[PDB]
Amino acid sequence: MEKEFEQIDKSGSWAAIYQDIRHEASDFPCRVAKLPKNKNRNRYRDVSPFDHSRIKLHQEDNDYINASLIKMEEAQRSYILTQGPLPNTCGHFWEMVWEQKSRGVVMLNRVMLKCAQYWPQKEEKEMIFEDTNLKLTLISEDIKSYYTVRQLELENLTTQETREILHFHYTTWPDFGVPESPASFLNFLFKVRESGSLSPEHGPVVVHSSAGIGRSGTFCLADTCLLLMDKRKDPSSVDIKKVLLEMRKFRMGLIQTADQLRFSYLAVIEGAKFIM
Repeated sequence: MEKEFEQIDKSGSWAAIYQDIRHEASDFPCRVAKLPKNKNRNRYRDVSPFDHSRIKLHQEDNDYINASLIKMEEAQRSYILTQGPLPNTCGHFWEMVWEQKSRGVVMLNRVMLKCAQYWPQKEEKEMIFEDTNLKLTLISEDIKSYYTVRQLELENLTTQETREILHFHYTTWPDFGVPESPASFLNFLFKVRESGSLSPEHGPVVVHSSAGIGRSGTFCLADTCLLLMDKRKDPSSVDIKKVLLEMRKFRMGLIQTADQLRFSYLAVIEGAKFIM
């Protein structure tokens, strides 16, 4: 399957292959995302959850967040892909994490102005979201060369229940851009895996980036292809293009560039050297 990459790379036809996928992509209504009232709940006019797959906040007021549940049946893995929270939607965001029983949050964009800072910078400075009634405290953070992992405590003030959330932040990935190498990213991925944040025991991990489509789509596409190869009887059968289009049924626009598409291949290619 490496060869297929070799065929596109040598052809230098990557832009075309990305366009094929785009044409072949799903389309579904986005009636709620487009509601006049939800206008400021979306970071981008051009990026919206399909109505069928959108996550619903369970609190009475309004049930809308710009998030999509991606369900991959064969791989038995689920992802929530969402836009980087707006200053108004932080409360909503944390509510979705509580309600969906998520143990992990994967962030693939730098704060630089792509996304609000929705988590506590200091332990001493915990956050309260009065709209959704959630208190968030930063327990601990470990900073590394390529990424940061933080341990947070999200407490539902209503129920006085507590949950430990692990925050995984890839800090070296530029917007609309690709990391210099797949291994740094793959290492990031296994760290996320190792933590169990992707276990079926827990709710679907929340993955986000600025738009919640390109960087995030790469992370999810990569993990799934690699999962499939492990699970499957013949690993050679796994087709990235097939996998990407299945995900795009759940959320529009996953993987935004030809450059991202090439990277997913490289990452998946390098990733399965490891698994194998």
